Amino acid sequence: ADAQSFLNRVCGVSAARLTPCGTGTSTDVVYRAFDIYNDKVAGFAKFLKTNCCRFQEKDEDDNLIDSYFVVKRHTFSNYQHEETIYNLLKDCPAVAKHDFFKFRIDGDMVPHISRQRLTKYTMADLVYALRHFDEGNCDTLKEILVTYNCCDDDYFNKKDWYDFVENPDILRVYANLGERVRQALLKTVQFCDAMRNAGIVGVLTLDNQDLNGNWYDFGDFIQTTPGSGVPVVDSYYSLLMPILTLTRALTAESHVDTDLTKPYIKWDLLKYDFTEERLKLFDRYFKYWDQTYHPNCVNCLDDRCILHCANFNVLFSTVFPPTSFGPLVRKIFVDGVPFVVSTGYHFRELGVVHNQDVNLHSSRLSFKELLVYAADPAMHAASGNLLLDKRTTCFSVAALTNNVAFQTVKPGNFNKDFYDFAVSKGFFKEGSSVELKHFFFAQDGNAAISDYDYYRYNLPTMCDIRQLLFVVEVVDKYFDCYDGGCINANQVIVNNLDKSAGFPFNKWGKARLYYDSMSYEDQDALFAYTKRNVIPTITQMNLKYAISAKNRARTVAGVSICSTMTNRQFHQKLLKSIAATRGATVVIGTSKFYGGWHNMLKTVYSDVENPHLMGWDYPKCDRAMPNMLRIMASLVLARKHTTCCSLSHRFYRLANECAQVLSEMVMCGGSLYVKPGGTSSGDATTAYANSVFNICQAVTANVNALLSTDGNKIADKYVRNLQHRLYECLYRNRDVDTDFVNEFYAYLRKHFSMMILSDDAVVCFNSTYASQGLVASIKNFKSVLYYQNNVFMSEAKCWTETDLTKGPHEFCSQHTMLVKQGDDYVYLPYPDPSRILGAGCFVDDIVKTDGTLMIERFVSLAIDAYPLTKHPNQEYADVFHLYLQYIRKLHDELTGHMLDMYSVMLTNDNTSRYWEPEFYEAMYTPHT
Amino acid sequence: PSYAAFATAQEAYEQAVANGDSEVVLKKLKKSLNVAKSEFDRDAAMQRKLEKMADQAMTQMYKQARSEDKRAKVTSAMQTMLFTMLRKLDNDALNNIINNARDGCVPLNIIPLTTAAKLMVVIPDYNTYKNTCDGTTFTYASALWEIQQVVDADSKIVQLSEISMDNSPNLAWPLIVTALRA
Amino acid sequence: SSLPSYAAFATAQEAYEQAVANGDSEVVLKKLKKSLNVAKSEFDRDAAMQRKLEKMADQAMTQMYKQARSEDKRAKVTSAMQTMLFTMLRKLDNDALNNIINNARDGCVPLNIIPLTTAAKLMVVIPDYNTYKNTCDGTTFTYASALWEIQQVVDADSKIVQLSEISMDNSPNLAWPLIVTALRAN
Amino acid sequence: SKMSDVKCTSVVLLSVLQQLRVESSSKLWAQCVQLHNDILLAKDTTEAFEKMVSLLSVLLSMQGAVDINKLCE
RNA sequence: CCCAAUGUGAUUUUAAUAGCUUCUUAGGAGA
RNA sequence: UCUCCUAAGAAGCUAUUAAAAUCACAU
Ligand SMILES: O=c1ccn([C@@H]2O[C@H](COP(=O)(O)OP(=O)(O)OP(=O)(O)O)[C@@H](O)[C@H]2O)c(=O)[nH]1
Ligand SMILES: [Mg+2]
Ligand SMILES: [Mg+2]
Ligand SMILES: [Zn+2]
Ligand SMILES: [Zn+2]
Repeated sequence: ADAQSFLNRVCGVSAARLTPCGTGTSTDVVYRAFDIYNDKVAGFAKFLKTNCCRFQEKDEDDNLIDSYFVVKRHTFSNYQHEETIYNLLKDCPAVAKHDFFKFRIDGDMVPHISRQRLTKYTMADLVYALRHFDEGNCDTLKEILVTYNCCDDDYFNKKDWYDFVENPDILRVYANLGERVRQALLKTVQFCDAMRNAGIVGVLTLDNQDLNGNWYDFGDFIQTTPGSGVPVVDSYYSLLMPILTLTRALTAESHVDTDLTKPYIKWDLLKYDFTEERLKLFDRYFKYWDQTYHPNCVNCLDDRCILHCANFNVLFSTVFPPTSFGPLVRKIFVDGVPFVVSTGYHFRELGVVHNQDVNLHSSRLSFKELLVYAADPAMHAASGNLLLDKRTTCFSVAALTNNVAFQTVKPGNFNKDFYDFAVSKGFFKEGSSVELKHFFFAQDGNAAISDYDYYRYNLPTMCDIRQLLFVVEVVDKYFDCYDGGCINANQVIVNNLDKSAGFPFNKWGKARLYYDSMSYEDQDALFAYTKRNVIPTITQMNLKYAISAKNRARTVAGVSICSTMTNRQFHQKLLKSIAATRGATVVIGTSKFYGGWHNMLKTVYSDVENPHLMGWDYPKCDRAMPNMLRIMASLVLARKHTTCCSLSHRFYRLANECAQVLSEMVMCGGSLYVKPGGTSSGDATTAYANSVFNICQAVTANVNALLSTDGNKIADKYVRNLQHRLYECLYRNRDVDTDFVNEFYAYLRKHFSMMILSDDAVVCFNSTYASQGLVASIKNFKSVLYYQNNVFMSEAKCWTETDLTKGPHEFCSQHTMLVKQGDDYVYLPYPDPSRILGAGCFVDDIVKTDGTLMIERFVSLAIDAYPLTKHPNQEYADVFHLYLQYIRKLHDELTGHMLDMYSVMLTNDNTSRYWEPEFYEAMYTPHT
Repeated sequence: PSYAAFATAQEAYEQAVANGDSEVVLKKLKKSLNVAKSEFDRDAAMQRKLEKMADQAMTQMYKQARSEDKRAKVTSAMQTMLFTMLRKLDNDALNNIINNARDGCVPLNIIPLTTAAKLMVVIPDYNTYKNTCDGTTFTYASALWEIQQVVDADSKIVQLSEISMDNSPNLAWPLIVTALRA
Repeated sequence: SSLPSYAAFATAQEAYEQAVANGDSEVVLKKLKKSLNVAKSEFDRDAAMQRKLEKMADQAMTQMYKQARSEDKRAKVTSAMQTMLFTMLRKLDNDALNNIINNARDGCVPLNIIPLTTAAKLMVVIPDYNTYKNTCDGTTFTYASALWEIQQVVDADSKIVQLSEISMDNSPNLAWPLIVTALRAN
Repeated sequence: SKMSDVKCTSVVLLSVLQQLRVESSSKLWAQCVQLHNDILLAKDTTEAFEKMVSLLSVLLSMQGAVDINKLCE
């Protein structure tokens, strides 16, 4: 009855057609995301709201719209407080309406504050739903994508609609949010100007802005000098940052007068320096960010300043034309003839860089200068034909020859004598648990360019910087165990010199030729030049010929010798220290033999309470990896150079690594293409940079798991204080807190124990904490790889194990078994039987098909097959005995052919030990 | 000289062994013989040591001589490449983009777009042909181009009359189109 | 054993053992032990030369075998692969593979890749009426253990031939080999 | 074991086509590669024996490339 | 023609050092 | 005269390590 008089008062003096969203005089209840920091709780988490009565508008013909009136019951003082603040901030067009009124309930007067024509959801609900994505709980994201016309409600019936790789059209559906978010950004700058000119102080948070962009809830602000108004924004912009690239928000900056209905800006084609445009973009959206921005990173103060300033450059470099980036070239005279050569670079992340040792006139060239000119793509690209290659979406520069090259892949050779032998022993019968699954797959001439096009999956990715600048200090604690620094050419170790030197030297010789042609002072002079100048280089793409279970091709990057020779002299002292250490998190350099597998597992199990095992593998690790995370990996490895390199030397080396193995002119099929980002697998640090990236995503998942947990539900006061201190160090302190970084590293290392080797990891973790949200679980990795790696991680690629007596399901493609060996039990590795039988049946050369030439090839495969003898499945245990029976046959035939050929017996009768188990058992027992 | 002492002492001892004149004097001749043999073993061992060091000296010199020949061969090969590429740059078309620049410096990626006399277009299907290369002249990179030749993936020449929706299943895609700036 | 020095070593150790067993005086045993030590040392020096020279031969046989047999495996590769394939195709014993291989021996070879989908087009060469008599019946053709519908038939001069003209008596008037074009029946 | 005999025969058959220089015809090699790679991934023998009839028909269509009347005796 | 970075294991060959054994030479000690 | 110890040279064996070539596996 009486509720009608309340409904008529909530309309006010306005024309409105309201309907009640619940019971007529009591409050409504909703679950929403909030950025909160208080004496009792801190985090970015989802909480119940109960202090509001909701009404919704109908239109002029009886249908509902996204326009709500949200009334709230307040105390008396705060009601007046918010009123005072609003009146001063009332004429801002960025502020929502605030109706302060009173009304009788339960027989007495209560004040109310009505906010008019708000959306259903806030900016915090859009930010939370894209960070914390779960494919089984998408109902808030689905309602935002439909309420604002991003897609029809029928779009969600598609197979894998959310997956960036299987449904790449989702990148067009998320980009329809771009103008909505960019209007909210503008309205924040109008509101900050109003707070400053009105003399108001306060923190502004994503939960207090609607999805049109309007601000409300002024009850926590205070008054000051009218010219001393100051808005706090560190958590607002940092939580929002990864959504700005995902929704392509600044895409309206490419158009005339920045209107999506007008044509594109026709930029001057010769223009390479955009420094004043980058500064104009920063004041347009980030005016109150309160930290110095350097458009060109040669001006930065330290690693942390380089990460700060490069994160804004990945946003702004999406406005400028693709032809503006890459080498900057100048005309120079050598013995009177004019060369064209590189005298700088323009980076999407690092800005413009100019070389310090440029000479405009030269009389003669040394061997060191001929190498730099030869490596420089300038002369190769400036003298080649123009290329329009429609087989790919990657940017094509020039064709170096009048013909295109097409490279095919041929099938593997069939070793019929081993297959006929196996079939005689009862192998390959129908319904058997062991069968052929590994083969050599043939490919057509489009093979190469088809594998190179997977670099499409590398999208520009802005990070949360407040989060990344804490994670980078915890990731570094995993590398305090090792020494590092520069070395002379006298001390560099090379594994094999009979390998390709790259382009364009693969036409004159192999790495050995250059290493023999250059004295140690030509090599040290070439290294010292890179600390003051950028050398850009060409990279080949080479197809791979090897056995596989899946039919896709594989390509590897043939990195040039100017790059390979000098990167090896900067990093090798550290990379040799990582491989010499035992018992650490990174397990590069540790053998599986003589007990080493049992030692690695007893180390990851550590002293974890209620422990559980889990693991994962990155999909397209090299393709997807963001440039911000490949830059951070090189900065973490370079921290060892504090004693021998200045701030300026450590920059050019970074710039070099960016110019040579991140952004590159790749040569493929005799033609040049611009690589968009990510790893190149012939890079001297490949396995070691993958391992730093893999720790970073696993540290990030634990920051997100703890800050998204409700702090009122945590029972242990130690973990409430850990969550509270973590929010301050992340989003309110601006310098590193060494005492907390050590405490979070110690917490993490007890409750969440890792073993890591490139893009492969095993974790042993406290399940009681993981089920309460106090440490990461597989849902916290699915979420992080979605907003920070642009990949959907399928549950078909993950695992978890409850019983530690079974060990990890798979690490390095090897299964584990607990077996008795002597007086005690040990963990042993075992391969997939089809990988070992497939390698015997199919080979990559014709001479490998005669077993009498190749007896030692079967001895090596029997060393990997030995642990199968201890398996409960007899069809697996028989695979080792097949190899031992074959090794005997090959020696009987070799002896027969040798006697028929020479009429004299062989004197080396020692072959008899290779067909007995004692030679192989000794490979898996300790004490060598 | 130690070998001569050993050989002459052997003859002096061997005559006394033949007649067994006296064990005492045999020892005297024998001690002088085995002392000479000890000096001979020292000299012969050193001769064998020096003979092995001579091969180590010559083989190190051949590794130095082969390393200087290979330096001298690749130095003139790198110069032959650089001074060859230099005789292709459009020295008039190129001077006009470099002279227009603010500071005489330009992106590399605009040099082929603005100065190259020739274009290669690689086309994967007939829908892409019809949209990009239809007819005999076409526009790309804000310039006009004329088609001089088309070839298929097998490098066989294709006439422009053969590229149609009906005949497209018979051609070896991709086609490569060569055009000149006009 | 049987090296030149072995007789001196063997007779010296026999004499040394005989003297200690007989209880002879220690100065005689010292002379026997010393003459044994030098004969043994010369035998060991001869045996060290033998074992080094035998390794020199055993490496030469082994590497010469690998060289001469790697040449043999790489030379006859085209004749080995073709012989291997036609040995494996017999073991499969599939009716379609047997039917097309038996037809290809007589020259009844296809001009297309044989298609798998219904109503797709096949073209096959027919060498003589004695082939036609076995593969064809009315409008139907039987090949790769499937039925096909004859669409048209063509002479060596590219002239069309009607299905009523193909008969034993009229066969000398056609320009063989004939071509039959057909479509896969359901 | 035909499942495995068929997969092994497919590897030998494409090796014979590759040695007869079929790679010198991009339009034909791209079909042999697809038939070969499908037979290896197959799980039903009826699919694999139908794709084996298509792949073997390439070799039989090349008149005079192999002396089939001599290889069958 | 093209054929990357890095780790681990097996096999063969060569080089350096340690121990053992025999002869020769030299010096001292005991008898 | 005889024995032992010490010092040197030669012969031989064994052990360890290093280096070179080769094969196999892992990302
Ligand atoms: O031969 C190799 C293999 C791998 N790698 C390096 O190891 C990384 C992981 O190698 P993986 O074997 O995990 O493959 P992948 O992630 O590239 O592909 P998926 O099967 O997961 O789709 C690659 O991204 C590359 O950087 C090499 O450098 N060389
Ligand atoms: Mg992976
Ligand atoms: Mg794994
Ligand atoms: Zn900066
Ligand atoms: Zn340094």
